[PDB]
Amino acid sequence: NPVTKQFQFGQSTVTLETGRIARQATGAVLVTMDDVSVLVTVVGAKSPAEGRDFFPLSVHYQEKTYAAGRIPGGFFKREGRPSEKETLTSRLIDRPIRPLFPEGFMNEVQVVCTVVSTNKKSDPDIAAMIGTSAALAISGIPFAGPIGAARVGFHPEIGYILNPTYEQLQSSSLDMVVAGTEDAVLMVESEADELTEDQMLGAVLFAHDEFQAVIRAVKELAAEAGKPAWDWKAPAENTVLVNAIKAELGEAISQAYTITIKQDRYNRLGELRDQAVALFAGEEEGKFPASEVKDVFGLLEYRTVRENIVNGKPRIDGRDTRTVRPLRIEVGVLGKTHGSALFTRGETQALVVATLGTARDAQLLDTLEGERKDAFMLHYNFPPFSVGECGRMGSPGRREIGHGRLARRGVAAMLPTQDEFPYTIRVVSEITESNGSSSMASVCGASLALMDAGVPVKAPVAGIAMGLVKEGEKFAVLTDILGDEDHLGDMDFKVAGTDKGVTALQMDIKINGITEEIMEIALGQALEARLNILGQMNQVIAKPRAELSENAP
Amino acid sequence: NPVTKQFQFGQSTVTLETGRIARQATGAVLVTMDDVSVLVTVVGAKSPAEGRDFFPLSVHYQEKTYAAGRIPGGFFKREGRPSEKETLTSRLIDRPIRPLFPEGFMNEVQVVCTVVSTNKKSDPDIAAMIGTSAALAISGIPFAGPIGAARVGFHPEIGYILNPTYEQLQSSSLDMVVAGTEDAVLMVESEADELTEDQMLGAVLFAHDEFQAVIRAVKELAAEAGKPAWDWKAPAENTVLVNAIKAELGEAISQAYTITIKQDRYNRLGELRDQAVALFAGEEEGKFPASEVKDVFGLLEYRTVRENIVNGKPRIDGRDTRTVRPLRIEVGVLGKTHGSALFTRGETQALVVATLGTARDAQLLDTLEGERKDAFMLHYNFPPFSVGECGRMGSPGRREIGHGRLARRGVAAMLPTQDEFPYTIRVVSEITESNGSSSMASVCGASLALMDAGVPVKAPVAGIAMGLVKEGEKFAVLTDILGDEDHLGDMDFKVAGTDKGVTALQMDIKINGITEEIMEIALGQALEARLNILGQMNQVIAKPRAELSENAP
Amino acid sequence: NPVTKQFQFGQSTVTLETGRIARQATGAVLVTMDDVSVLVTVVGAKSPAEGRDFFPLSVHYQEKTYAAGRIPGGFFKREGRPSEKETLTSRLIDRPIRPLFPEGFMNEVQVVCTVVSTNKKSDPDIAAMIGTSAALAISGIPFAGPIGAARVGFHPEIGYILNPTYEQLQSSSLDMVVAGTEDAVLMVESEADELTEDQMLGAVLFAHDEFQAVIRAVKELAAEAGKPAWDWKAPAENTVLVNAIKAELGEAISQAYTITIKQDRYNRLGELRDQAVALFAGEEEGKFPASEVKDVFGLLEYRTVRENIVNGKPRIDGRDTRTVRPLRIEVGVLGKTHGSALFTRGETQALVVATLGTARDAQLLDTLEGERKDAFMLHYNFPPFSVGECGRMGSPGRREIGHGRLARRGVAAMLPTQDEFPYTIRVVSEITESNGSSSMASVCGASLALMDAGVPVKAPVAGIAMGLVKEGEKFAVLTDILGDEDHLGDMDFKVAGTDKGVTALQMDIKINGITEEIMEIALGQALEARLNILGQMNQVIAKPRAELSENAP
Amino acid sequence: VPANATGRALNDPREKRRLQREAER
Repeated sequence: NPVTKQFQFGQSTVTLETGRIARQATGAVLVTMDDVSVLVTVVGAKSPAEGRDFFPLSVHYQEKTYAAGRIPGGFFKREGRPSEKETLTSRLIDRPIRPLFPEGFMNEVQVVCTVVSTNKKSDPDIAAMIGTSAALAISGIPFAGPIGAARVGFHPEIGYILNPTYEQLQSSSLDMVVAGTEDAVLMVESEADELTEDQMLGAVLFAHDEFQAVIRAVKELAAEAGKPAWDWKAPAENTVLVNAIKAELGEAISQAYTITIKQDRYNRLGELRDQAVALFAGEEEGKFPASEVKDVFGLLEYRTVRENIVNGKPRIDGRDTRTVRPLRIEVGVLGKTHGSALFTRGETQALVVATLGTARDAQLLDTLEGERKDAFMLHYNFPPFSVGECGRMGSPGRREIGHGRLARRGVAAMLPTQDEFPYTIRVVSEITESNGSSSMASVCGASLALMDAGVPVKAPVAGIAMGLVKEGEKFAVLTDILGDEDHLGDMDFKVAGTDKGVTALQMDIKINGITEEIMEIALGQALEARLNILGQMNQVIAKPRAELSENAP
Repeated sequence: NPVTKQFQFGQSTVTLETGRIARQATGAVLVTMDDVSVLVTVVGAKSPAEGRDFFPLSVHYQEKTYAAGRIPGGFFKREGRPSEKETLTSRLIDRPIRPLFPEGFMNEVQVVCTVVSTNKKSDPDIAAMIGTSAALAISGIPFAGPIGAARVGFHPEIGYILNPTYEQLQSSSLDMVVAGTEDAVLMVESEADELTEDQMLGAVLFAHDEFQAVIRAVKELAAEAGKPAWDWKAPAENTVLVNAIKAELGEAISQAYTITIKQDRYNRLGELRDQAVALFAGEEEGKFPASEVKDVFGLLEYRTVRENIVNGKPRIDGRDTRTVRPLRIEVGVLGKTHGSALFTRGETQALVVATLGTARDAQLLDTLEGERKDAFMLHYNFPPFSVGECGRMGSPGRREIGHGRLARRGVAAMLPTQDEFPYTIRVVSEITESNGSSSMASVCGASLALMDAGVPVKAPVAGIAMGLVKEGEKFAVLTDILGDEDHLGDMDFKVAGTDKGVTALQMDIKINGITEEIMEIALGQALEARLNILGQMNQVIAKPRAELSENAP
Repeated sequence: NPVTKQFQFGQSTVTLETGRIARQATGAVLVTMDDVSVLVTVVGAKSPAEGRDFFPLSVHYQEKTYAAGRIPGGFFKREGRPSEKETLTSRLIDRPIRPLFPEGFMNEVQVVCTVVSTNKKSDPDIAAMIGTSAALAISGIPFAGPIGAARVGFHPEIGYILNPTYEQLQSSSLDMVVAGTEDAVLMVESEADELTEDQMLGAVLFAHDEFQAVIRAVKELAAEAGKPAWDWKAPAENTVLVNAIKAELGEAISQAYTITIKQDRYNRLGELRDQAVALFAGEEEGKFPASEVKDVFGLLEYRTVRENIVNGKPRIDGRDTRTVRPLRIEVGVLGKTHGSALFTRGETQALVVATLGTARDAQLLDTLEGERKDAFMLHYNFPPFSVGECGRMGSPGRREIGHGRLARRGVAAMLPTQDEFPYTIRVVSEITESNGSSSMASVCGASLALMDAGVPVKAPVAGIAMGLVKEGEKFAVLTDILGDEDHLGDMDFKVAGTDKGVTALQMDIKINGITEEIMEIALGQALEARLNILGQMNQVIAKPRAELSENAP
Repeated sequence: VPANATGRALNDPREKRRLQREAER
């Protein structure tokens, strides 16, 4: 019954065993890669919940300490709430797979990856991604194609390094994680030491060319030990109702998105929604459905905005495709803080504060591979009042932890080593306003607050968040993506860096067809935006303060 | 552009800045006072939730460690659950403003007060309250008048001290926080060292005179940069249904409320409530919702029990307006505890236990201003079975923390210093029954338990929960208010102290008609009650026992 | 008006006091037994909640540190989340009393047992159970008779010890907690040092004989101070519908349960259920209301399977009453773990891992009697994928704490002491599949992992979960109960042990009529099952490995 | 030279394609 599959991923032998462990889950695979074994399980609900209007996908990566031959630290000697590495891995596995479930699928899905053995020499997460791919292949659940994943490094002499170990990553200038399918890249999360855009796109193409072995081995595993495919039928389109609202009350949608004021545009559009629901509420014959006619209109809005963007029309805020929103930059905004910066990009605003301390303030990270001391901490807060809403004021969630790691990824290359600067540093970026990428505003604010506190950072670092809307063979790259546009795009990337090279890159593709040339054009436009922002930043503070802060040890 | 308004609060230059930070909240103000900068934002939802019958107001006060140029302590090195100080300050900011929002306003309102910088010399709560008033005045949300807040200390040589610093508070005999509008005082939270009622009243009027500057500055700022007022419709009263039930069913409710047995009265009033939801619950296929009829019934009941209280009739339990419920006091109830006491006042019972430890048992408080050690802890527990209900057992809520702090305020003046008593004292008050003010039976029980343990306390302390009902030009002061009389009152004051002076005073006014003479009559009746309860307490244990309990630690 | 009842429970004087404390709870009793005082309150909701289908019963056992005269440790110096002992006592008080409430009673019931004083020489849980019995007898809530509880220790020379102290339990070879009623035994939670089944049953009978004093005292206290009995009338059975469905579909559901294919069964039964719902249900007059027929159909299934088990026909899965599901045992399933084992029993799989550490890794338990270092810990995890479901992935729940303390009790007798093996042992049992008693597959995986790691355990220990279906005067002991069969039974027991004697015993009898003969036949069938499982286990790894694992310290 | 200076690495898929395009042509 145990069906074991062995393949070569790079120079590493990967073993994918199914059939023995967890035989009541929809899919369950044990992946052994380089003496790192992870048990990945996928359970899918058999019926959709009544009233379920969203797809409830959950991913839980867990690192059990017994895998490393250790007893958990802490008062209770048991593993507890997810650490930060387990939340970031949970979101690194969640990001690629969610776009690949078919549209209209609303049955609950829960992936649970558990690291059960490790030699402590390599990160256990590319094995959890391989295991998630294999489990979703052998499960039968409606999912689109096997995915693959790979971590890439870069050393000037060797070149790119596939699946670098923890000792290989101590001397490399890149730490990229690329995930994708057989014909498209679906996720990129990377950190770098001022590498050119060419060197950061060659890495994405190297990883894409390298994990095709994972896809081939998960296709053989699915064609050997696969469960029968679920009998799930995608709901059909109301072609008639759509082709109807399109004409009945569609020209007003065109003449409602030509208003740049949010209030006026929203009101005029809302008035149209009501006018047209009533005109053909539900399918015409009975005029029975309610939300149907309201959401067929929401589809004619999405398509209208995209068509306009692609056809070369002013955006929802009147800007062109290459305009960065006006910037207001201030340093020294708080009287008694070591370093402070208020960074505003249009209607996005971040108040970043840098504090310095001694070696006793460093964070003790109890990792699976042992215990480390982190002398840099960037804490990104996103209070609901930044979006004019009421909400929970509690512990940071997955979105804040991931947005703080993107900012830290952007700023990390410039920070001084403990030899150069023997102090702990805690940057705290509070998003006071958000209508865009507040993580990139946190990168800019962090650079400014660190050059204002006196920290000897190598150079000013700025970030820009962009998007791409492809409609057939015509594509448009949008600079400084807004909040409304974040869900309207086909690829939303986020590039941080200095004036010399990229220091972090996050991409999240959703379509097939984004070739290499499109990515080069997008990255060149991101470079020009970043250089503009960096030049406006250098007009306030260009270099670290001559003398350290008045209140710093 | 940022509007900045600068004024002079006593001797401190206070700056209110708006229009620069957090321009996506309904109202936002950055307040700088005595080198303490706090950002306060209020967000009110545009429409109330469907079916909501209560007003959700939430105030969150946060102190960020980087305000003091310090890195947080603890394994995670991040600001997580609010401390006792933050919880108390949020409650303090919440108390004065909830009664001001108009009646019928169900839109969700959230206030967030983040301390962004401090010089560690003053409490940032007063600046937080100033910012709350300014933000609510600029938001446009329906709100009644700008509030002003002030802290008062006392010294026998200087007199009253406005907004004393920590150093001044070290020598001061009073720590009072007053909040109110231009015409009335709405909140008093005091901690005194056996001060006469005249001195406390003088401190409340000093604070009321002082924060008129805050009110004026907020009014001018709202005139300059205030957002247009909200168009909110005060719902009309159904005077037809009101007169209908007060005419046909008028005398029924009064007779019902003359019943003294609780269960008979509830059974007799549920009946009347069914009859009312029958005779007038239908007019045109239903006169109005069932709830609407129960709401006009509640309102009428309320109106009638307050007309009865004011007109001189007996109270719900038969007591006059100067009677303290029958008292049963016992000490040494538990055999192996260091000190114990069971204090029963009517149907409010508190089992209070005092324990002694060494200097290693002191609580390490991590305060924004440093790191202190608490050698006295008072923990107040309110289990749901004290009121006969099945609730949740878990972390203490806002009310438990506030009541425990009030009891600590009412007892802290008698605690010996570490020089004379070098032990750590922990008092735990379990409320076994509650039909009144449990906090003041926790003060009485804490005094008895501390005397029983042997702690050399200066003198016995007692507390009394009082109330005031004012109909028109007539008013009545109610001694030892019940749990049912809490919402009937117009002022709810809780006075604790010894036979020589007041150790704690907490007032909560809701009407704009209470003069100084009314508060002198109120505090005189409260003194009479506190001296009767102290006379009864001294019959059991009068001075601390000559010897410590069997186990010193 | 306090009412006090004294009685002798062995050579101890138990004092029950009611009327003074917590007079607003439905029932409150203060129990003093051997210088241990516990206040137990029970509160019952007056009216069932609408839309409530299950009986909400919760028990909360709290140990207050001031009972021992200590200030609690920790940063907050306040009692917080319940400890493992508190959760385990809560479930020990919850097990005997849940079945005693009438079925169809849906009011919410909450029991709170607070330990208010102790001399640190005996366990307060027996006093907690006595208080629960007395409070429920005084409350008036419908409850099927007073219960009693007792702890039994065993010494070869003394014999049986009733309610042994903490000192008497150090030299004892048994630690049993028996709970029951005047005519039946309803709970047994035992941990023995390889005692024979005769010596394990003689202790459940000594215990049943010795706690009749508690029942007599509770009866007198209730006949002297008990509140009037609630007027709760049980919903009469719908004999009409039951007879009609039984006649029409008796052979139908019979055959439906004579098929072993899991899905096929579900199908055939859903079809007979939907046919049953179609007729005799609906809105037309004469159609029985809503899902009542549907739930009657459930009941008709229950009676069917039980009548099949007692008549000698095959079980739902096709097994006889004396067959143990096929076992697949494996040791050394993970490479870098010190010890590991995969124990499959049909569809119950457990991945048990053993890890060895040092003295620093021993757990610090802050028990009410002091601080104890634990050099052995067992953590049982039950992930929802074990059962093919999606569900929360967070802290361990009551179920997991109890199942891991049962597996700990099963394997405790074989562990070495700190003089033969100076290491800390952590055993983590991951339930990868569940279709039966996962706790006994965790006992067997713990034994196999502890010998695969080289721990000098005295002997192999295995466990078996059993059941007993009594249909009148005929009974049937079922070996290796399935998850489906867990609810059909009338007695579910779990016997862990080696080939020489029993090391743990958990019984939860649910009916009256199980004599000593039926509990001798049942434990003599569980001896046979346990010896068969031990024989199969010894064919893989019999004795601990030659030397401590190479990677281990 | 630093990493930023170095050009297209030899394992870069695009460099391999150019190389095979020259050898084939």
